[PDB]
Amino acid sequence: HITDEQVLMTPEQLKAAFPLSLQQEAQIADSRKSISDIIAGRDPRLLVVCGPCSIHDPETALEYARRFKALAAEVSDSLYLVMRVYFEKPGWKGLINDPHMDGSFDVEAGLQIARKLLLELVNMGLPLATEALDPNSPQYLGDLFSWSAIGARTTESQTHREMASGLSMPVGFKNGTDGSLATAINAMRAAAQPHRFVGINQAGQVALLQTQGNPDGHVILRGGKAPNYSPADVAQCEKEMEQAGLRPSLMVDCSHGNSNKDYRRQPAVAESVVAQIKDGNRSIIGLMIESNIHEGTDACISWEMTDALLREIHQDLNGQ
Amino acid sequence: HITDEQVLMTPEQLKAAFPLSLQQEAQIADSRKSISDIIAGRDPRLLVVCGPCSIHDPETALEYARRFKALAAEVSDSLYLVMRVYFEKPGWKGLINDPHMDGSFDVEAGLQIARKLLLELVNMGLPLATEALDPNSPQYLGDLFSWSAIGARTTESQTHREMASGLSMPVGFKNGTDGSLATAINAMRAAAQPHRFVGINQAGQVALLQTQGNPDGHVILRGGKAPNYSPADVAQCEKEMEQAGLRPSLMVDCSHGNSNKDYRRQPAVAESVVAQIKDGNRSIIGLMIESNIHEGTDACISWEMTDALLREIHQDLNGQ
Repeated sequence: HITDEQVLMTPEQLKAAFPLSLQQEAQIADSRKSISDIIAGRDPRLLVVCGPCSIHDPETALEYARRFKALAAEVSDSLYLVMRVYFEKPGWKGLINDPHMDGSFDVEAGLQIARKLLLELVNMGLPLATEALDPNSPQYLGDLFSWSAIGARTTESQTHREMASGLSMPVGFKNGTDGSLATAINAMRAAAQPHRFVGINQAGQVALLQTQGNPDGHVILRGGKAPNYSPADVAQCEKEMEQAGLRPSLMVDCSHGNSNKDYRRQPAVAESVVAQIKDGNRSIIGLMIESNIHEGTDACISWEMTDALLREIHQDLNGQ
Repeated sequence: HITDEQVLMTPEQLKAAFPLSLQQEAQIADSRKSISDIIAGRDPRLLVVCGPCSIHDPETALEYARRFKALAAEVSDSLYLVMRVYFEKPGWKGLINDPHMDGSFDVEAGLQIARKLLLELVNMGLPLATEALDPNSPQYLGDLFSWSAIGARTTESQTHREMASGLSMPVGFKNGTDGSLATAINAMRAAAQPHRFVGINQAGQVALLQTQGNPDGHVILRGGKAPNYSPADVAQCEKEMEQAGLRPSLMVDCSHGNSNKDYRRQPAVAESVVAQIKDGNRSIIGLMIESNIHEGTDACISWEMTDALLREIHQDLNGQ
């Protein structure tokens, strides 16, 4: 049986408690537009989604964000840095479903703390990236992010392509865990179309939502059974995107698939992408980097390696 | 008559005895580029030249540098911290012309001790600032600094505008002791132009030096008979810079002129500058702060006040 039934704080109440200013909303809109122009090929800068493997402390996230902002101010001519703020990953639930780390599962406090942290990060003038797992979480925090990613077992799910068609931000779809590009391509094509699904409204009520569709989409080359960052795999992805009637636009993830979840191989992947760009590649739009304060249960690279790698990429991409 | 005639150690010999590594030279080049981008308006961070009133002990300088580096790592998102290492000021001569404090005037030992200290400071990853009084001293230590200032009775001197056109670092020109902005503006305009003067070569020989000119210039609002940090004085400086065909780019010195050489008024000047930035000021590029370990024959602020003031500026500049 069900014993207690206590209403959760609605997205309206949450956004009223922790509100965006008009300036911050304009900044988020500008960053969304810039990322979408990068994806579309109208902006020469390379998109770089980089950040912690997962966020489980606001103070660690703020220190990483200060270092990240200081670095972005120095590589802003060639690279466009976006910080991924990943709370819940697909034990402990990750600061939103359990902010007290004691199984209490205080979801109201978790939502408030996450929104406060994201508001502080946006106030620093930092575009944010996320990976939507809960289809209803973009109703609570989606107004704070400038870029979203759709996952492996999440891409083929139709609920998530509908939610992606409902999102307001540029969006990258990851290929299949078996390396299937067709799933990502089809999710990208379907997210560009209007959709009608069952979600929640801003009053926290179950509702029927209608979506125009998301025209700002791209593929995330994540690697499956084998890495797919080589020029041959990139050309095959371009071929499949052209056959599907889409403009070749892909982001290479230096993380889990293309490095076998090993930290030492991420800079090599980034350097291969840079070399491909030097040889005239036109489809590679961005990179994805998992990087925490220290090296080392995901294998995220150290901050010293992140600084060195982004400096090398910035220094090598000058001619273009 | 002249009795003895002993050759001084040349810049080549001094740099060979205390050399920069390639990595440290690249670090100095990166910091010079970052400071110049801040001055030009391409970098959003605020330049902050801060440090001891004058250096007369390597150990004190190293302790201050450790604290300054620790603090810079925490305010790096909004502020760019540059440590002024001032040896000789315009009795005792200041550790270069008299490192033994006994009138022996061992200039070789002074140059070597200064270079060793500056090399240790650079090794800590700290950009250094200086004020060139001797026109030939930049030939011995100039490779170690990222920013230079040109002084009051030094600005109108043509030898120093030539030497500034010869410097490799970003440069700030102080207004006249009578508050004259025209002197600083004209020195800045002239230092941007090539020049041919008499100086010394790396072999310590008198030579004719030709200089491309220094395009990284800005005005230092130092205050004259009255302080000139108020929004009205800032607007007047912007007006005189625009009339001279220059982009308005100025640094506000919280020290001698704008505080009447009183330590208690520096944070108030800094807070006025922050308030001006909040009201939409676009010309103010940085601050200058004289701060030693303890309070109190220049009136430099204590390190506790320096920490508090930089933290307040960092916390107030967040929105931008």
